[PDB]
Amino acid sequence: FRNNYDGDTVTFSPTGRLFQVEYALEAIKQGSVTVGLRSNTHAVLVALKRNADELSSYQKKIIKCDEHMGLSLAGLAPDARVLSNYLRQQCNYSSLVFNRKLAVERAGHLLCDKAQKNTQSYGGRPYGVGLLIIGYDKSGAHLLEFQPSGNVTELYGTAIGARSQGAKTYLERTLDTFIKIDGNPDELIKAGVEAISQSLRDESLTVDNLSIAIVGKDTPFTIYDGEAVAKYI
Amino acid sequence: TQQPIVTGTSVISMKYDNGVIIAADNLGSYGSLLRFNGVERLIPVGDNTVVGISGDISDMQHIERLLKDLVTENAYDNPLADAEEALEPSYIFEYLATVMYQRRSKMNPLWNAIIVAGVQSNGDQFLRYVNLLGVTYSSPTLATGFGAHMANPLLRKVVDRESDIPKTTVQVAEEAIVNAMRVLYYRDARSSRNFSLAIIDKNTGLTFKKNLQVENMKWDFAKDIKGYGTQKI
Repeated sequence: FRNNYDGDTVTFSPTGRLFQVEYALEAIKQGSVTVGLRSNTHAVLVALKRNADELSSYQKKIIKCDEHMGLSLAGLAPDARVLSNYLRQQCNYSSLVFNRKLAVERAGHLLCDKAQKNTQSYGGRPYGVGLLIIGYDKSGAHLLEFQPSGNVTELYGTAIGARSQGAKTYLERTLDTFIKIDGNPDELIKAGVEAISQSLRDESLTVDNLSIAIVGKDTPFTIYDGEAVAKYI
Repeated sequence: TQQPIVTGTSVISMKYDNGVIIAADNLGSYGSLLRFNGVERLIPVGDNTVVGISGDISDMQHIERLLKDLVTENAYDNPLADAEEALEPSYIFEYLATVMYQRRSKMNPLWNAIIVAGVQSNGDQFLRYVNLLGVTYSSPTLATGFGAHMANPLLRKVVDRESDIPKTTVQVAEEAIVNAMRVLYYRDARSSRNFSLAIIDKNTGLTFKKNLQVENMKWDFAKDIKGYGTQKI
């Protein structure tokens, strides 16, 4: 079975599956955990940075795409660089040509289509990374989840990566609570750190290990790392 | 590089306390031949923007098609198309300005002078100009072609500087505009008596008046004038 239909992205299995896409999705699951959640005034990204050795650094997982948009990655880093770079350009085009900040919903559609092209053609490969996009546009705070399959969804909160399921159930529970953390960023972040720690097991989020990013009403997308996150551990 | 064939003359405009007014006659000249008379040179985009165009008519029609497409395209996958994500006058202008400059940069201009008038979502008035060279500028009053020489001097007597805007009413403004159109009909040999005028008010919305006519013209003193110097009868 499978082995005969997972050679490339241009082949359907007898049941209508695309194994190369599914294998790419597997790279995400193997990726470190990251969480996203938003209220009505802000959107926050909390990510667990993973390190190779105790002599290495903890690879960044948050990329700023524009003053009002940014994302967190889980999986192949290079593929995140590519996708975020495309996103940086789309945001840029919107401003330069229309003097308009790109709507998070549109950014999601653009990403979906860019990924879709690498799943119907020969020679290419699906992207092997998941992304969580947060942003504040003309319709408030937003959070999107991007999967290599090309599927992008808007949520109040979510998580991806290894053991992400923990944090996700927590948010699905804490929903009515954080969705109302309006006008108070520190609370939204704390609520995020709490959701993410619901996926810990190995260790505990340290200073050079935790990474947080926020954007909102009067807050340009900014990334906090190290000493800057100390007050949240 | 080209040369205009069928052309539209002046487009004049000004802003008042609650919005902006823009007018343009209905003539389509062919050199010194007043060839076409039912030409609308004011293009409404949505209900918060009107684009006034002068210069080559064939290019004007092209810009019209472009504007219709902008509306269609903005509606795609946009659940807030008629709300938070509808086309702003500033978006429509930046777009056209982009095109105008790219075309002059390829040495193939859209032979026009354009004035975009409208009211932003936050109520702010919008009045900016762009022409075949890609040049752009804003002023409490804007006019193209002949109107720049004869309409601006009259319109500026109403709003000489920014602080005159709040002190100017739709009645005063519309009156200034209508008078300017009469003056242009007197001295501009490429003007028509028939014209359209549109008002974009932050409260009353977009009012588009068609088939207006210059009225109350003074011609009687002509009977007294004879000869070109010494002739008496």
